[PDB]
Amino acid sequence: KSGTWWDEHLSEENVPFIKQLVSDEDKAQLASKLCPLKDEPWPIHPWEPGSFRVGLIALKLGMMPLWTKDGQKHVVTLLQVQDCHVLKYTSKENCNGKMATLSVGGKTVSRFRKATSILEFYRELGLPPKQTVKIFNITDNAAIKPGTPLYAAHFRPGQYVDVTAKTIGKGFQGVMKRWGFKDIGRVWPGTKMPGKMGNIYRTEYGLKVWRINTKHNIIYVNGSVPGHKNCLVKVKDSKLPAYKDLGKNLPFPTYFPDGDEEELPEDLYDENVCQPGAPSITFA
Amino acid sequence: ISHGRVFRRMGLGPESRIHLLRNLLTGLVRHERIEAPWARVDEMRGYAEKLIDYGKLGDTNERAMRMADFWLTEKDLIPKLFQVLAPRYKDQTGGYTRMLQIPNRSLDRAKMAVIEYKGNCLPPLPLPRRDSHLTLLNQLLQGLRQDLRQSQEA
Amino acid sequence: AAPKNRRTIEVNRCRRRNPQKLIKVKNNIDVCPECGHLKQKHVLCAYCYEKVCKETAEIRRQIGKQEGGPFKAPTIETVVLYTGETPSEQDQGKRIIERDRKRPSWFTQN
Amino acid sequence: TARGTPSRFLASVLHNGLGRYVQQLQRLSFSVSRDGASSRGAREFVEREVIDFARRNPGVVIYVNSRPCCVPRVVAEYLNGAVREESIHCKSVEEISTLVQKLADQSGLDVIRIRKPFHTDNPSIQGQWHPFTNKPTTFRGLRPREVQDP
RNA sequence: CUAUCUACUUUCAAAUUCCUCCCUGUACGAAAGGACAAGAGAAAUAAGGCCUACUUCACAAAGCGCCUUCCCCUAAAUGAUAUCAUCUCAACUUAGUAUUAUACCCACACCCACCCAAGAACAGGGUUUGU
RNA sequence: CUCUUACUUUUAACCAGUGAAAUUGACCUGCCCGUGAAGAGGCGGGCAUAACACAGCAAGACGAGACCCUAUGGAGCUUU
RNA sequence: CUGAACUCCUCACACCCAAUUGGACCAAUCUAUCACCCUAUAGAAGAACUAAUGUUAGUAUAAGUAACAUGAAAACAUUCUC
RNA sequence: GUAAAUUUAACUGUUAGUCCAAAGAGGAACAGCUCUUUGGACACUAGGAAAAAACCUUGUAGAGAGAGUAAAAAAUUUAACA
Ligand SMILES: [K+]
Ligand SMILES: [K+]
Ligand SMILES: [K+]
Ligand SMILES: [K+]
Ligand SMILES: [Mg+2]
Ligand SMILES: [Mg+2]
Ligand SMILES: [Mg+2]
Ligand SMILES: [Mg+2]
Ligand SMILES: [Mg+2]
Ligand SMILES: [Mg+2]
Ligand SMILES: [Mg+2]
Ligand SMILES: [Mg+2]
Ligand SMILES: [Mg+2]
Ligand SMILES: [Mg+2]
Ligand SMILES: [Mg+2]
Ligand SMILES: [Zn+2]
Repeated sequence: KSGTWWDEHLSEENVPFIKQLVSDEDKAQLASKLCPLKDEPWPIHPWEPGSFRVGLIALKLGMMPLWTKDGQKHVVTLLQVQDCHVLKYTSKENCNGKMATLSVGGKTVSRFRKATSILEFYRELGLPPKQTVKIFNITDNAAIKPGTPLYAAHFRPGQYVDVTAKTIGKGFQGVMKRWGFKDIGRVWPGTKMPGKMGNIYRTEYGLKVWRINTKHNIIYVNGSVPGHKNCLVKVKDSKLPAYKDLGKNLPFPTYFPDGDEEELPEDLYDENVCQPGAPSITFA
Repeated sequence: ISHGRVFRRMGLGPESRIHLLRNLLTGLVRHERIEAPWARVDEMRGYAEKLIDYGKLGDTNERAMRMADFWLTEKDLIPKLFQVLAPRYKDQTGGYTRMLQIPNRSLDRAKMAVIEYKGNCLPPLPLPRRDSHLTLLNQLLQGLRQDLRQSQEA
Repeated sequence: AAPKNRRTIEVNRCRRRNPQKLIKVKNNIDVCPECGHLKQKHVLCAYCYEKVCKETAEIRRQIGKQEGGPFKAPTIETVVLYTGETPSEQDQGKRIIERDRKRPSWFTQN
Repeated sequence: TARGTPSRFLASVLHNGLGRYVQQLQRLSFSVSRDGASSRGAREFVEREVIDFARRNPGVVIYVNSRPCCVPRVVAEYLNGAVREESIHCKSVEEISTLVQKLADQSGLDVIRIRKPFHTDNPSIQGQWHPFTNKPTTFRGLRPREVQDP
């Protein structure tokens, strides 16, 4: 009748043992999904105009200055992909939408703080539970087998991405900070008044990928993204019309490092990015 | 908005806050176990831990003596810090103090805590104790651990 | 602004008796193994804590007599010795506090 | 109320009148003062009217109790257990005669709102209407837009 | 306003504008004159966010700083009443906007305790360091 | 002030103790248009609508909140 | 065809106009005489209250709201901060 | 055709006019405006006209789970042969 938590009744001897046991299985569960292309992968189709591939969940590490060969400075946000896997596939008919949906999971989290139903879902999939789960609308040719790991090299330098996350929560704020403000007998619905500010989902559209770090799975994206550092963000191909149909040269349906290709360099750069070890630039 | 605001607002302001903590820290050093409002004990616990670190520098150290002089209002405690408390924890790298919540005090129902310097002479506090290893759940987990040893050995 | 109308008892009961206003049942209460009294899981037992404080107060009163004045904190460790006990080799060169009582079972000599 | 009071349906006691008519009034109890202006009418009623009423209604037992009282009353009891007390205080003989005969003809059921001015246990002779009463049947009971030989 | 009542406290994100260059001395223009979109850069404003640096500051908040900002708003042809003609409150055909959008959101134990970039309370996130 | 930002204290909000007042026809207290209506929560037409705390807001309800003439009335004060 | 408190129908019939007037009745109270579980005939009068910007008392609403209060530890000795 | 009228003896209260139709006299051949006259309605009911003092129907005294009625629903789309 009373409440309980995982180690409430464990002894001093069994708390370290159980902590190890559940940590070793997680490491072995993530290492068993590192070769998706030899585990009966789903059909890999070529990219076609009008295709929509999946995105990924990344953690916001922070911001860094970046310089271009034209001598301009650019501030970028480092987005690191941590334990990102495909979790579920839904076809067009069952999804109640025009496009099929691919569910993707983010950072690995403790199994001791998750609902039983969620714990049962991950048990079947064979993956540690995730912190955030997002839905991406895909075409039928972009379907990826649930359990496939997603990496930062899924995006390439020169590409644009929309980034969605919850904004920094400012709590109950006044009109001046919330709205920047210092007679029909009623207030209209939607009137700007004091209330809870921030802590809502926002999207930053058309942020170019300056650089990719394959070793640490970090995406260097232009400008800033909503939310605090170490928050989980949803990264997706830019929906802006100018950036339509530029996925012809991007990994489709996704990037499989297991696949037969020359291993990518530690860092992938955009043509205009000044690399750290390059000579000092001159404008002549 | 108080994002990343580590310190609490107490007393009549910044200077009053330090003096309130200093008085609590002075009482802890003399008595080695005091009881006060939970938030104030929690706020003072960090200073209690760091004070022991300055005591480990030694009385000869000028900066350490200046710290003890300010934080210890009763000067007879300063010798106790360098010569009693600091040597007591010479082996430990931290965790000098233990803080436990005690029942709300009668008058204002304030959340209360007891904080002490580990290793004092006073009678031991009724510390919370984890369940016995011999319990049914722990015995099932002990058997599981033993089997994982045999499997690992093989 | 003054109230436009008197609030009816019907309306006031809905406000006063709303679940949000009702005292929540506590599920963290438990029985203390040592004394058998009730305690909350995250809080020290009130009965057991008072027992420790009572003995601690007597010891502190004994410490006061030995010091015999303010600003006389000793520069050596202190050891409490109950009737029928003698200083240990480890507990040598330390201030000795003598309690006219048998050592409590919960208080274990170290 | 109508909303503030009770109601019932038109009814009889033991289907009275179906086989034979039974007078539901069975007992009348009169309290009359020997002295008392308010009992003058009741005293006169007992002298010249009660005996003739008693003979007319042999089924009713009439108890006349002469005792000191300020308010003379007649208590009427019916076969269904109903008890109806009325006051004859300062009423003339004619008024008392009217009230007593009125009690004799009542059934003893509660004098409250009667929902319907009619009651029948057999409302229909030809079958109560239902949604299929006036609907024709179709060959093989096929439904709208249903296909035979599926 | 010591605010009882009504109303309201996220219509979440399609953006406007001015200048310079370019198109181009091109289409048109007797000629002079001189496009329009298509784009390029630079500004500002508005909306939304953010802290790498600068600045007020310093576990953080902020602007004076930085980043992002997307679809579209009535003719043509043929041809009758009236055997020419006629864009048609004639019919057929084509074009045409409104409509529809896309994006975002989406799983549910313990909810005792602690922590929190979450927060008035409540709620929410983390605890696989419940020293 | 452009153009506001940060922090401290107080207030604030939450817990505990104590515990006022103005106000209050009743209330099961919605929106749009119409109705003299920019006089409608209560009327007409239409629309909307499971129930119920807490924190805000101040558009409305609701309240805190001079001047006029009139009465076969005064009082100062001014005198022609 | 629907559609009134108009009209008819069964029954009833003095029972919807302010002030005002006229004619009856009447709560309670007291008095005379009755009565005697609460009445009668009369005589009398401080004789009837949803309509008050009225008085007094009780209790609500606003509202458990506004507001109010005790520097710290301790052995309660004392010391410390201001 | 109707049933009221005058007089006598006593006595009380109401009376600061709104709208509709009609005829005038003033304003502006404005006002839900100024004045007079004729009639109607409104402080007596109900039905109808969207809600509805003033328009229409109807008068008004009860009960009915009967019936006949009264007033009572706005229309309209705008040429030509050579
Ligand atoms: K024509
Ligand atoms: K600032
Ligand atoms: K209105
Ligand atoms: K208001
Ligand atoms: Mg926040
Ligand atoms: Mg304070
Ligand atoms: Mg801004
Ligand atoms: Mg600015
Ligand atoms: Mg200002
Ligand atoms: Mg309180
Ligand atoms: Mg009639
Ligand atoms: Mg009187
Ligand atoms: Mg209030
Ligand atoms: Mg207050
Ligand atoms: Mg104060
Ligand atoms: Zn105990």
